[PDB]
Amino acid sequence: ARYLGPKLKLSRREGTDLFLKSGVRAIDTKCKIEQAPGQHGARKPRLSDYGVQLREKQKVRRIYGVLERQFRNYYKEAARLKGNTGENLLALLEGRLDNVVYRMGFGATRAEARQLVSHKAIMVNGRVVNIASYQVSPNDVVSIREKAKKQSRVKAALELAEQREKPTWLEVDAGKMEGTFKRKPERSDLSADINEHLIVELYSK
Amino acid sequence: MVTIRLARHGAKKRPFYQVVVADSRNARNGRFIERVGFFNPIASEKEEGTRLDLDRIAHWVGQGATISDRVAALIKEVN
Amino acid sequence: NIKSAKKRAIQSEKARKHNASRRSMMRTFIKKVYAAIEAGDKAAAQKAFNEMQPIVDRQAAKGLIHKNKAARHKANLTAQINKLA
Amino acid sequence: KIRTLQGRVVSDKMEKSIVVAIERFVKHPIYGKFIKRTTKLHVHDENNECGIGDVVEIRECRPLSKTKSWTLVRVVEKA
RNA sequence: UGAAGAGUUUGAUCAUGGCUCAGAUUGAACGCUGGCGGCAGGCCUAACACAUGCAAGUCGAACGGUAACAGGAAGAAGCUUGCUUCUUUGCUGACGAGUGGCGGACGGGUGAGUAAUGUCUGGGAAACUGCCUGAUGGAGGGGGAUAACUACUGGAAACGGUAGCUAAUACCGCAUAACGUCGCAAGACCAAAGAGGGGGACCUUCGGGCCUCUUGCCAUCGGAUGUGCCCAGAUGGGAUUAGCUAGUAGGUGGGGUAACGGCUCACCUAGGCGACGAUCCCUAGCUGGUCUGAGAGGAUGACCAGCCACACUGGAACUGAGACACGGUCCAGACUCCUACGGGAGGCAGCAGUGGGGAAUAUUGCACAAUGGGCGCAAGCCUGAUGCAGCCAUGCCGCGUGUAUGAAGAAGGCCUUCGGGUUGUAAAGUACUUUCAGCGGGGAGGAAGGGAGUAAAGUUAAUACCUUUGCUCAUUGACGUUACCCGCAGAAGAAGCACCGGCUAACUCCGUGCCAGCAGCCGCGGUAAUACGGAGGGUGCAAGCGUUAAUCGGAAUUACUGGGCGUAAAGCGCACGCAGGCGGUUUGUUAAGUCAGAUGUGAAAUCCCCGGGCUCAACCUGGGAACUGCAUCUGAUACUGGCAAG
Ligand SMILES: [Mg+2]
Repeated sequence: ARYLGPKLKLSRREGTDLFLKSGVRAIDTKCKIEQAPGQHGARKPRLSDYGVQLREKQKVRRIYGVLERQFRNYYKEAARLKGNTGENLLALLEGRLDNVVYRMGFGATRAEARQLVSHKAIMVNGRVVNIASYQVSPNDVVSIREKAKKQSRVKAALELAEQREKPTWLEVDAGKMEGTFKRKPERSDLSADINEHLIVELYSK
Repeated sequence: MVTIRLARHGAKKRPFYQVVVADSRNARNGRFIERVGFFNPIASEKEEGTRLDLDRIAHWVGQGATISDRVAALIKEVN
Repeated sequence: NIKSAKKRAIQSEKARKHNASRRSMMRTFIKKVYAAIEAGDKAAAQKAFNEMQPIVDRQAAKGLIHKNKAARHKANLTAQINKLA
Repeated sequence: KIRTLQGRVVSDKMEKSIVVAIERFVKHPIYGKFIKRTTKLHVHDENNECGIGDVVEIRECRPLSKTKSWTLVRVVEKA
């Protein structure tokens, strides 16, 4: 129940790079960004009105790996909760287990950390969790269990996202097995390109 | 012939009863004069797995309601 | 159909004959009191009424037919015989 | 004493029995309008002490006849 | 804390309107594809007919009992000279049948009937209440039999009739009499039972009184709880159904039910209901709530929960605290079954199954271990209600079918303007991890009770017994070769399905040429089809996806919040008017309309907000708010409304 076969050609559809393959030279076109969505590759994408809403719903679904049954539950939960419908929807995305394990250093990509969630490795607050939507509450430690502390790839991950921005709303020990979901990630410390207007106005009918 | 038996609103293999001051001949769990108290055999330090408001049983004993076995467990399984 | 009702159902036939036969014995001492009211008599209307007053409650407390239907016959029969003579 | 339901007399062609209508307002339940609605219920009275067209005070009582379970208390209006 | 639209009449356009589409949802079936697990679901059609198993039994602590079992006694004995072969013994545990007691009137299953006192809300009195409970008081003595059985006789079975014999808490008398019934009083009348446990004394035909405890049994008054009854409001369509009704409507009377009663029978009165929709035919079980809608409003009543109605089809009742009685009786038939032809048995709208009509809806499952029920002094019995397991993607919420790196941008496929391009970092090859399934081993809780012992201030013989409290051991699960944790392989078992002209996110080529075909509307095909058929590539969704059927939404397209009518469907040809709806102008006043305040009450469960628990979520859940409601007291007089005055 996720998108398997190719990965970067989907970024060639959605314009800018989605962090599916990162850290190496594939930032600058190891797949020719904007040149080949498909057979009819570098073409004329004469856009529409419904499209610029429909691209955004499959932008942030595909940045995290969430299908359509699950992403609507995050939407319908983002109405009953107090505040902005859009901003709570990004808050409910950032509190996701896989999204935290990625940008708390662990793993090369989110799909790897998802597999590192699903292979019994991660441990939240002293508790084993192998479900990729355990939605983390603030002041909780992340932790890798003992029998998979150093296997191959853990130590080479932190260095790549350390050239990336150190986010405000989390604390992290680069030494070992210690994190803190600090407080609510605001709109300012988002990736700032995602337009929350174009999802709230999509599902509303 | 009024009784103080327990209902059953649980899941599958996860029982969670209700302390039910009801009639004898009526349903398995479908009818009660009133309801006060509840129960759980899944406590294991969840919270209080029993909370009864014992005065209302002390009311309905004064009417004459004959009491049942697993509540008769609880009145000494509470102090 | 086949059950343990034959203990109960045949007993309901035992309590059909035995009971209803004693009902006419009650109704016999009903009739002659109403006959005496119809007769115009007053003294013998006191006789069978005072005769039937144990006969009422002997089959009203425990026996055939109960629960103050028999016990209100003591009201309306007494209310008529005082209005006659 | 219940509310001492005020009413009128519609017709008396019966033997110690009358017919009473009762003025009554209501919100109409979907449109929001006040329709003056009236009912019609038989009322026991012995003396024929109210005439056709009066204004009558009524309480309930034991159900005497068929179709009639209201005794008169007093009359506040002549014909 | 909430509200989106677009396509098609015409050569074009502004309006009017329909038809169709994007959404959300189902007890769903069918097509194709299909790996797991949790929760809930599964004859909606013939309420038509049912093979076969099962779905109501219990108390020996009511009774004679002794036919079966088991312990013994006694005697005969396997003599096996003390290990056990039998019979007497109802001697006892214990118990088949029959008397007797209570319960089978609940739990269940169905929605055929019922447009209504059936349901739903808020009020009322004219009565009962088996079992549980409060207090007071009572609780003497006799008698008649009889199945069962015995011996006999009828019938083919089913079954039938006799005499013998004994019991009771079976029943029939009889003594006794209120705070009880009748009665104004005075009066009169009515009831019953033992049973175990244990022994202190004495007595004893050694049966037992005797003493004590437990516990029934009787009468009355309460308290609950359940059920009968009444009142008013609210509850489907059709006025191409407008008149209906005599036991009808009312009153004295008798008679009648537990109770008021036209509930019945004679008599008098002549009524009763109806446009605020009676009778009528058609259709339908009703509510809490589910679905949808921002809301009002709209269709729904399967599941769990409330309440009635019905047991093959029509009837009538018996018992009973309670039934007009689902696994009881009688009267008929009807099918159906059986017969020596004379006769007897039958009722799946119980769970599981067959026939059959069917688009289609499952197993001739396991256990009394849970929580509830019945019977009991308990033990225990019994329970196709419940607790569980198989069946089926029917639905919901997870979850995996690998992640890095990687181009020479590979062979390959089609496109190709033969410059190339694309699939495509995709694959290959190097790295790396085993969730789940495979396979291996240990492994929570749902279990408290019960039974056994042993202690205590119990009350009595002060230590007997029993009742209560605390302690000790042994314990007691269908599910279940459980949930969960742990061990080892090896990328290893695990990806479909529709669309690609417009609405509507995604395009190019071969084949066919108004033929084959598509399609929800607009429409496409008559030699270059971005629409038919095929191939690469793309899109959306995912263990499912499409199609059909079905309800609301878009529909301001039945509009109260939210429409219109001079020409777009639509102002009766026109008049006075009855019942209906609606008030100039000032004061007084009442308090129904309405506002306010509380107090009742709106069953719990869903919806909603903070909070707990399953490794999260569905789901289970603590408390709140809300249930927009109706009825009552207190208050308010500005509007409105009845009375009074202008
Ligand atoms: Mg256990």
